[PDB]
Amino acid sequence: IIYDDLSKQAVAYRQISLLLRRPPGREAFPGDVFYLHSRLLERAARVNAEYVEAFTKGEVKGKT
Amino acid sequence: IIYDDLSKQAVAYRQISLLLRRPPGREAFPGDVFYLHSRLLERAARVNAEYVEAFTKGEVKGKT
Amino acid sequence: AGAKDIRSKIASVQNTQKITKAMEMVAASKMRKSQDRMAASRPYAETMRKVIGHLAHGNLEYKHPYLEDRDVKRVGYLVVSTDRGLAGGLNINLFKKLLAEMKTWTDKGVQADLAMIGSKGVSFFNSVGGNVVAQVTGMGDNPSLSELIGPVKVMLQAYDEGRLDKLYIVSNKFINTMSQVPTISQLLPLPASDDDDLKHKSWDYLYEPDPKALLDTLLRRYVESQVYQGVVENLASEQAARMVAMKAATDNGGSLIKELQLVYNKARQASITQELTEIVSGAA
Amino acid sequence: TMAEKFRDEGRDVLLFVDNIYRYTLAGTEVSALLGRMPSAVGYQPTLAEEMGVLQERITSTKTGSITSVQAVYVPADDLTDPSPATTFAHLDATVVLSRQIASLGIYPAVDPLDSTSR
Repeated sequence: IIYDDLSKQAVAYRQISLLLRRPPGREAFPGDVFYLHSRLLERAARVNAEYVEAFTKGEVKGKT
Repeated sequence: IIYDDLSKQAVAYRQISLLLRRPPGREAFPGDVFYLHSRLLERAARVNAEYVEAFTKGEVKGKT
Repeated sequence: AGAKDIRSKIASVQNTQKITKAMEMVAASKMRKSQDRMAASRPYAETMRKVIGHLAHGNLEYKHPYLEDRDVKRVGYLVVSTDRGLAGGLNINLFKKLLAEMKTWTDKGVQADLAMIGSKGVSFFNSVGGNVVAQVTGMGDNPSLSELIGPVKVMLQAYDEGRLDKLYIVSNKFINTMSQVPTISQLLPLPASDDDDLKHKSWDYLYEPDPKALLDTLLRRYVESQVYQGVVENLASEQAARMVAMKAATDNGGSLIKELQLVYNKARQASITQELTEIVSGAA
Repeated sequence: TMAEKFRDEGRDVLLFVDNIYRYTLAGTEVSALLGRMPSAVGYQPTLAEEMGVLQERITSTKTGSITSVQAVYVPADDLTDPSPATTFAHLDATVVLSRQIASLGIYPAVDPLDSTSR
């Protein structure tokens, strides 16, 4: 998965935050812009075969 | 016409503007410090004969 | 950009200015030592030239090859160059003058051969494709006559072997501490000295064994001595040119600190303004 | 206002200000206390008016005159900073003292090449 310019997602989120009157931090970015990208990129993962078998209820076995 | 320092006009306007709590921009000048000089110097013009006739109610003919 | 990167760059330019000032002072001392070693060379060549004058144009004269012209079918050049850079245009003015005259001679259809003293000229004339027949390199600031014997032996051997018809030394002349000039001067066949045979009748030598054998070695030693003198003058000229070039470079660095500081101040102010506005305009 | 009294008496006065930069900085401190918005490099918004209302009272006059010798200090050695830049608009002459000319034992230690007057 290729996110093209996360640096524009941060700007759209800044706009939303400044219109809701939230306190600006540095360069006017909201405080929680780290928690924005962090919980996005932490979905990229490699998951072991037991997690796959649990998720697909045994339909797929032995594959990460 | 000779404006002796249009830097000092900009400074005086920046003062008037910061005393009214307006959010400043680059170099702490207000947002509309362009419009300040723009609407001023755009009055130095040459006007054609028809504008002089219309303005002066036909008193002056053929002069710009 | 940003005040910190510019402050780093200013630090590094100040350091460059320190280095070039040091090199200026070092060259300014080595120049005096070089022009002392230059003066210690004159007596030998002067008295040997007086002796050659006696044996050549005194009350008798000899048919030795080195003293009379012939048909120029090809020319030899002994090229003196510096072993070190940072001397400014010293080497390139010389090589351009040499190339012009070598072009003149090759227009008349006579080839030319080059013998190189110093490695800068060696690399240059290899890259330009000239004919380099012999070389010596890496003398630095300890030139010694024993290392010049090789190339001048090659060129003399090829002269009396008939394969050269004229021989030049191309080198700089340490005219004054502020001015050096490239000169190409002939040393074979022997230039007509400002001397008169009238003075010779006063006395003559007891030649042992005989004059014809002595005159040969006198002329060979004389040519060697002149190549050595040219080398030492080129070295003193190199020191002087490096001194003045490092003076110029230190002033060029100082005049650039004062531009970088305008940039730095502008960035300092810009950062203070932006930060303080971003604070005050976030409140409430 | 004491120099102005001596001026009204017809005299020629001389007024020394031991550091005009600290007058500017006291203005900035008071401005921050009052809560006004920060201007160009943090300086008060009223900087040029606060300076001009002082520097403009000391002039010659049909009855007298006040001359002034003002010690100046330039922050970060930056002649572009707003405080130096604002003061220099009002100075007429400028005498620079030098450590070197004093080390030569020559006094006064004024430097003739950097000292200037318009």
